[PDB]
Parts: sequence; structure tokens; C-alpha cells
Amino acid sequence: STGSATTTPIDSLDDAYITPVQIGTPAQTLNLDFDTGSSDLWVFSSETTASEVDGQTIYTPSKSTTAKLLSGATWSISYGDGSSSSGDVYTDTVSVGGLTVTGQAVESAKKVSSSFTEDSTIDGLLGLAFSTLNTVSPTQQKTFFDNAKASLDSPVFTADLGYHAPGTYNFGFIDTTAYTGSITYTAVSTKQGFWEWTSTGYAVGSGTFKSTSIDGIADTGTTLLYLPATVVSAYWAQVSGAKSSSSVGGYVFPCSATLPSFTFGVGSARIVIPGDYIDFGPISTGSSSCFGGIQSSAGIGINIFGDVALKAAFVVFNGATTPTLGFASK
Repeated sequence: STGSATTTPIDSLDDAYITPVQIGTPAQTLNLDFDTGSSDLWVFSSETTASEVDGQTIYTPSKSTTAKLLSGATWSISYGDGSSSSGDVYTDTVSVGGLTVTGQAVESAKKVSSSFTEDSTIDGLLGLAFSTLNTVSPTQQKTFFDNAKASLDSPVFTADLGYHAPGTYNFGFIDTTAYTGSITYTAVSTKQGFWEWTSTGYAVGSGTFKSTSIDGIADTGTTLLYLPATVVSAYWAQVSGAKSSSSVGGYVFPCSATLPSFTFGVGSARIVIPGDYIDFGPISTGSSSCFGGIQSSAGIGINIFGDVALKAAFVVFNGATTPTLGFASK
């Protein structure tokens, strides 16, 4: 089998992407944030504290003839940005772009933190990291991909995120029309439960490529590109007036600037992030100070190839017995 679904930016800055997901019988369609950096499929629901729901579409398990309470199971998750959610668990039928999993753990939120409440466009998350990170207790549950894998034509999914435009998540096949040149594959460590890999270096604008190993994670659920302070300083030094602002929480730059591109290495291959992808707009409405899309990972404890990087590529998440990651230009 295969599946194919369009993923759509939630706003004009590509702060996140939402993909429609069918849950239950009859289908209840929720728009979920597909997150290769976590491993829980959780939804706003009829069980979510009412004051914490503000515009989201909810899953109502009592209206699904295939929903079953997973007795005794609870979940609770905290994300890198400090947001969180928790609740109980149902199993139900979940379909993405025509690909159907029966008995998928659907984690129903009883509580969500303010950032979730305040984002009316995201109805939940669909985790695509390794199932070892799933938070369901006392019996850990499998991701949608892990459940689908054996049925797929090939044990892969691909992320093709757009810049200020829709893109595509495919399951079970590689669309050879969706990229240019070849896909370069690179080794993955699953030891921390992430799609963790090592970039071979970087360049800033038309500058020379610096060969250096940068370990980090391919994370569709993180907006920005988080890299070591040395790398980030080298980038922003090429933007007149750019500076790190402790009050704002990162590098900012004059909105009048033209940003240079940023290149990262995948083996001997190179992915080029155009400068415009690195502009996240005014820090506050009407400001002429703009927020940068490349930020320091210092104090995160891990480098993160988030949407800023991934959207410059066609990305293969290869879930073969030994997983690997592939990157192509597009």
C-alpha cells in the first residue's frame, strides 16, 4: 500500500505545516502537525478541558464505531519549546492520504498547554520519530508509520515541504518526479529515538564550504534551523546589522536586509537554503527588526534540522531494518 497527503503551511511564515488525517468511523478529519521529532499521535478531543479549546477541530471517540478505550493507558508529553499535553488513549482507524491503519493509538488530550490552545489551526500532532519515544504508559504504543510499515510497498515515508506553499507527505514510495538530481543517503543513529544524522559541513552564501561534522536531527515539527553557535555566528556576520538579542530570544536582523543562502552538506552532496527561507518577519507587528531562521542550538543540547532546512530538500525517511535518511535538491 501507499499514501499521499498534501501538507499546508499554517500561516504566511511557514511556522508549521498541517496535514489532514481521517480518524474513526465515520471519518473525523483533523489537521495534524506531522512531527518527525516525536512519537505520539495526539488530538484535541471531546475530553479536552473546555477552556483550553479555542477553534480546533476535536475528535469525539463516542461518535466513532471503531473507537475503543485502551484501558488504563495515559500519556503526557513535553516538547522542546516548553509546550505540553496529556490525556488518555483510544485505539481507532486512522488514514492518511489513502493509507489506513487499524488499531492505531489515538491519544486524546485532557489537557493542553497555552501554546496549543492559542493555535487554532493545529488539531494535534502525528509523531514520526521512533516508537521508543512514545509516551503512553504502562504499555508504549507504536507510531502510525511503525504500524503501517509492513503493509507499505517500501518501508519509507518522504517529506516535501513547501516554501510559502503546500507540499506533500508520501508513505510507501519515492516520487521520482518530486526532486532533481539524485538522492544522497546518509547514516542514522536511532539511539536517542530521533532521525539523527551527521551533516558534513556548511557554507554561507557564495562562501567556501567548511568541512565539519554536525550531528543533528531531521525534525519536521521544529520551525527553524538550530546549529552550533560558531556556525550561526558565521552566518549572521554576513548580514549587516544582525545581532543576537537576549530580549527577543535569538538573532534578529534589519528587515531591509537581503539574506545570504545557507548550504549544508549531506555526504558529498549539498543542499542550498535560499536566503528568503531564513526570514521569519518582524519580531512584533510593524517592527523593522526581523527574526532569523537560523538560530543557535547552544543550550538545546542537540542540533535541529527543522523546517527551514528540510523545506529546501526532498527528504526520505527510510525505515528499513537499518534506517537511513536521504536528501535531494528539488
